[PDB]
Order: sequence, then structure tokens, then C-alpha cells
Amino acid sequence: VEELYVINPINQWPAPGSFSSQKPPGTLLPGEDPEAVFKQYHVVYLVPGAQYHWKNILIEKPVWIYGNGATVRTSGTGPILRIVGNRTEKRDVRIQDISFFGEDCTPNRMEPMSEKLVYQMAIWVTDMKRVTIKGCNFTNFAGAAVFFEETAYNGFFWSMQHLITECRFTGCRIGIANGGRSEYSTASFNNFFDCQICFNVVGGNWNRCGNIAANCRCVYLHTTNMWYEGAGGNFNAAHGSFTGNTMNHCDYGGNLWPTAFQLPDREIQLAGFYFDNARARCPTWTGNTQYYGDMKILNFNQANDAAIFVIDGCALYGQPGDTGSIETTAALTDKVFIQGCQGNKVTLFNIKAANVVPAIGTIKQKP
Amino acid sequence: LDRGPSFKPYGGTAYNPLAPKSAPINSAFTVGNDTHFVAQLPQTYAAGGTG
Amino acid sequence: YTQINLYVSFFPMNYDTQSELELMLRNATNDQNFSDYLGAVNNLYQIPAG
Repeated sequence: VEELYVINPINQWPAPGSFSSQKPPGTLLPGEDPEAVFKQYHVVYLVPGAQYHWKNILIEKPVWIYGNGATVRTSGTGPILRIVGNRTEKRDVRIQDISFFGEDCTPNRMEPMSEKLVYQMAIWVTDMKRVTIKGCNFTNFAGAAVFFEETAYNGFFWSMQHLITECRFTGCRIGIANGGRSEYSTASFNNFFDCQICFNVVGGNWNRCGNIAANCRCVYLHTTNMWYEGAGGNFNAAHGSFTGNTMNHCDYGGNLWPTAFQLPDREIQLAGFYFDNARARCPTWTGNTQYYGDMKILNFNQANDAAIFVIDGCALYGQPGDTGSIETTAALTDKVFIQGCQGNKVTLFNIKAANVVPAIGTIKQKP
Repeated sequence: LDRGPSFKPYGGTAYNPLAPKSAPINSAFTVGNDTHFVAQLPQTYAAGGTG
Repeated sequence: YTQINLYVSFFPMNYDTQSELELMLRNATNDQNFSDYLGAVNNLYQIPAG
């Protein structure tokens, strides 16, 4: 404990080469450039309970990031954590246990959406397959939270099996966004809060099986010419599932976002379920709870008796005035059915009495 | 004798030394899509009508 | 180094005064003594970190 070994003096030699490399086995310290570490390893651990600062981290090879309770902040116009792939990757990406924050605090919910805010996301996957976002916390994003782009693929290779589970989204303007042709992936049990749009749906055939959206203005947006389409845009759209979710307090109660949204072409009035696309069909709709959540069924593909929108096993429950009301176009009265439902006394705009079983709600007409 | 690029025999700077360190020049940008213009225009000349 | 020199100042002593001073320093008892001002032996011993 005192080290009394004797020593001889140095003999004025040139000293031999002493090196102290391999100090991280696979980890990533704070204040270290992540682009040179993600290139070298396959699994990158992070320091437990650290405090990072990332901006435009380009990832080309699929790596796994165990966050261990890390905190990644950012500042600037770039996204965090840009994931660009090729078609030929056998490995997968798993981003796990990280709390992504934004360049905000109690975000500017009165500022309109524009081209300036479109690059304020935290994960932007270009064409990487089999990504996984598991147990994360995304706060205060002026743009999207994630955005899954996909370029033009061929040969019925629908694979791209993504998972977005167990996440917490607070204050993000747009939650899970997805580009066109981003088909057949799941996004469930993500607890939304204080978001303007929970799902900016462009790609179809998704599966949403447990998400909770409290105090959010919109949950399911699908129009023509939204934001966040990417290369290979609005094609083969809105075919997903939407089962057992929760969208309480979208119009009355504790909602804070405004109703206008300012799309790149026009402005529209948001609802808890806004849908307007003549070329796309409607998702399945089971087990969803709505307290004071509006629905706007404007246009789908009913052209040659090709689609019928059916609400099954859901709650409606909007009493005061027109809060939580369901709005349909008068040319779509024969195709919107509600079979199996519970409601307080909710305003139904342009829905026939024989098309709803059991007989609930107030039936009005909105010319 | 060459001293290399690590040589600076003075403190501060010799170019715009009075400027605030956060002040930009009159410049044009490229960020995202909108080429932002930021400028300061001392001279004022004419054009009472349409300029 | 492109160029280098070596400058020595020669004292202009008289040739008879020089020939008396040369023959006194050719003598074996008039050896020029010198000594280093430091007078020390360097011995650098390593201390490990900590």
C-alpha cells in the first residue's frame, strides 16, 4: 500500500512505444463524435444516466444503441440521428432506452406549421429495414418525432418490419410520421400527450393496437398532399389497422392546440379522426375509446361499392353541443355504418338512423 | 525557419476587432429551402413612387 | 540551415610579449584548470501516476 520497490535511473535512451488504446470496449462517452464509433462497432452502449448532445448523426450500417437511461439533446435545424440504408443489410437497428429532447421547452403551439419546422425530427430512417424504437421518451419537437421514409421498391417486397413500442410523446407537433410505401409495420402502446397530430399517416397497412392519445387535437390524419411524404409519396395509402386505442379529449376538456394546421397546399380544420382521400380506403376501427373526440369522414373510395366505413365496438360520448361529434359528407351517408357502439348523446352529422345499431346519439344534418 | 500554422503572435483578432462577436455580415444563406437574406442598408437615395 | 560560420577574435599581442607568454604556458605546471559550475550528476527516477 506504499510501493517501496527500488528504481534505477533512466539511461537517456529513446523510450519504447507505450500506447493506451482500447479504452472503450464498445461504449460511447459524452463529448465524443458518434459517427466514428457507429462505423466501427455493431452494438454501442451508452453511459448510464449521461447527458449527450447530438446533431445530424449519419448512420449507414445497422447498429444497436443501448441507451441505459441516456439523454440526447440537440440544437439546430438538422434532425437527430439520420439513418440512411441500402437494400442489402441483413442486420437490424434497435434504438432503445434513450430520452430524446428537443430545442424547446413548453413548445410554441401557436406557431403555424411551415417549411422551416419540417426538419425538426429525432429519427429519420431513409430506407433502412427492420428498425426498432423501444422504450423511448420524445419531448418538445416542433416537427415530427419519427419519420419513416421509403423509396420506390418493386417485386412485392413489402418486408420492412418496423416496431415502435412503449414510447412517450409529449409536446411533439407530429408524433409517428411515415412516408409513402412504408408498409406493414406496427406502432402500439405509445402514450401520446399534448400533441397536435399523433399519426401523420401516408403509408398504409400499419397496425396500431393499444396507443393512448390524451389531450391531443388529432390522432389520425390522412388527406391529399400532407407534410412528411418523402420520396415515393402518397401511393397505396391508408390501409392499416386501428384497434383498441384511446383518443379522449380531442375537442373539449384539456386540449391546447389550435384547429388549423396549414398543409403545404391549403389549411384544414383538424378533428380527432380526419380523413379525406378519394383514392384510399378506410382502416379497421374496433375497440377505440372516444371522449369528446371529433370524427370527420370526408371522402374515401366508395365509387363502385368498393369501401364501407364501419365503426364497431367503440365509445363516442360527447354531450355538450357539438363536442365529440361525427361529421360525414352528405354524399357518403350510405357508406358510413356504426354497428356496435356506446355513446352518451352525440351529434351525428349526415348519418342515417337505420345505419347505426344500437340507436344512440343525436342525428343532425350539416349541409 | 518555418513556424507552421500553430503560430499567432498576438491576442484577439485583426479583422473587424470592434464588432460584437455574435454580429453577422450582410449575407445570404441556403438553410433548408429558403435563402435567408440578412443585411444593413446605410445609403438611402430616391424612388418616391414605385422603386 | 543554409549557412554557418565560426568567429574567433585574435588578440593582437606583441610578438615578443607573446613569445614570453607562450613559453610560460608550454610549461607543465601551468596547466589550465577548469570546473563545471553545476558540478552534479543527473539521475532521473520515475514516479508512476498516482
